This record gives sequence, structure tokens and C-alpha cells, in this order.
Amino acid sequence: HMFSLITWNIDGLDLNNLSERARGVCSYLALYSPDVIFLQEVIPPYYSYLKKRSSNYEIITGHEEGYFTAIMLKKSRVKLKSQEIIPFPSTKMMRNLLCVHVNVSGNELCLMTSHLESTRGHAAERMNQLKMVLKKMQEAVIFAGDTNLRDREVTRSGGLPNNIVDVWEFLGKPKHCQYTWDTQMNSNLGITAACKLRFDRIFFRIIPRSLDLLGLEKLDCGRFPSDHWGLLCNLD
Ligand SMILES: N#Cc1ccc2cc3c(=O)[nH]c(=O)nc-3n(-c3cccc(-c4nnn[nH]4)c3)c2c1
Repeated sequence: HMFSLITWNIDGLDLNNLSERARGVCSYLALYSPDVIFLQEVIPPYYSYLKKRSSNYEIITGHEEGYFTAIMLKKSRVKLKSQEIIPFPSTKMMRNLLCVHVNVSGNELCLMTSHLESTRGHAAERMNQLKMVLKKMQEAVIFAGDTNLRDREVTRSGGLPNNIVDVWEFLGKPKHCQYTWDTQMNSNLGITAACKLRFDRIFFRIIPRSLDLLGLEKLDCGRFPSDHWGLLCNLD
């Protein structure tokens, strides 16, 4: 029938004006009203707002302390079958892989999210994190989350497998959503340098329809909802 999802690193560690940014993030989720949501970098206070505002979603957290990922499932349409938190081994940043087995319209496709290593120097540790993601996908599939991948690190990690495709590259490599982390346009960072990267990615095992950016409008306090852009992929 139809399907949608939203990946967004809400940047929950950035405590400044977070009460207003979280009211903007919710306002984006309310108008679009997706079926599945993949959030990264969520602090316990941030999880408290989404629990009270978005009352029609069954949230599954990846941890409890620090920051963690989160999956929100449209309770009216998506049914919970299973849920599991597979942690990364040699992770030095309190990071894990969050998978949830659901059933939408009678179809068996699981949902995954993660927040791979943020460190740029810890590239091999991130690439080893990438390999365990693709190895778990083939073992169950729609992955989505802050990957922090760049500079052909997917190539040097052995490349993507045949059964796993990237929704961006699969849609003819569209240009409007080429970069989810844009230090040029997004000025929540004050970075005088200009770099653009595609961090938030979406891997597929249903056919993806569209892909678009979220949170491009500055709020009333002059700051964006997040340093990352929100991703939105429709399907059928
Ligand atoms: N401020 C700033 C600032 C300006 C410019 C760049 C440019 C790049 C680039 O062309 N490729 C790349 O892969 N990463 C870049 N980072 C980056 C982004 C996140 C993290 C770390 C990082 N973490 N640890 N060391 N470096 C670097 C930048 C950061």
C-alpha cells in the first residue's frame, strides 16, 4: 500500500534552546505523520517530550544513560512483533544497533537504526561497525540512521552487498538530498569552513518512492532543529 519513514539525528546533546528545537521537530513529525521514525542522539529529557507529544507511537530506546537511538512506530498502522538491542563490540562511545521486527499491512520487513562512531580518526572502528550492520541485515529489512560514513569508507570496507542497496544511490543519486550534514547552510555549528557530507543513510533489503530533506527552516530562536537534516523516504 503505502509506507514512510523519517531518519533524523536530533542532536540531543546540544542543550541550547532544546525546548524550542524539540517543539519544532515534533511540529515536522505532526504535519508529515510518518509510519516509522528513527532518531539518534536522544537524551532522557528529549525522550520525555516525544513521549508526551507523540502519543500515537510505540517508542523503543537503545539504552538509558547518556545519549541513545530510538525508534517510533505508528501504533495505528505498525504492529510490534519483536525488538532487540545488538551492541557493538569494540565501541568506545556507548553505541549499539537497535532493531525492531514489525508487521505492516501483512509484510515482514524489520526496522534498524544506529549511530556509528562519530570520531573521524576512529575510522576502522567505524568500518568494523559498518560490517556488523550489513551482516545482521542479511540475517533477518530497512536500515536507517546516522552512519558518519564518508571518503569511500564503504568501498574500503568491502563495499555493499548485492541484496543491500542505498535508497539515495538507487534513486539515480538525486542532488537535492546529496548531503545531510551541511556546515555551509546549517549554522548551528558556527564552522567558518564549508564542508558537506551524507551521514544519515538508508539501506534496503516494497520499493522506495521519494527522498527529501527536513528541518531546513530556522525556528523563532534563530537556530535549526538539528545540526543534521531530517531524511524522509516514502514507499509503497
Ligand atoms: N569544524 C569542522 C570541520 C570542517 C571541515 C571538515 C571537513 C571534513 C571533510 O572534508 N571530510 C570529513 O570526513 N570530515 C570533515 N570534517 C569533520 C566532520 C566531523 C568530524 C571530524 C573530525 N572528528 N575528529 N577529527 N575530525 C571532521 C570537517 C570538520
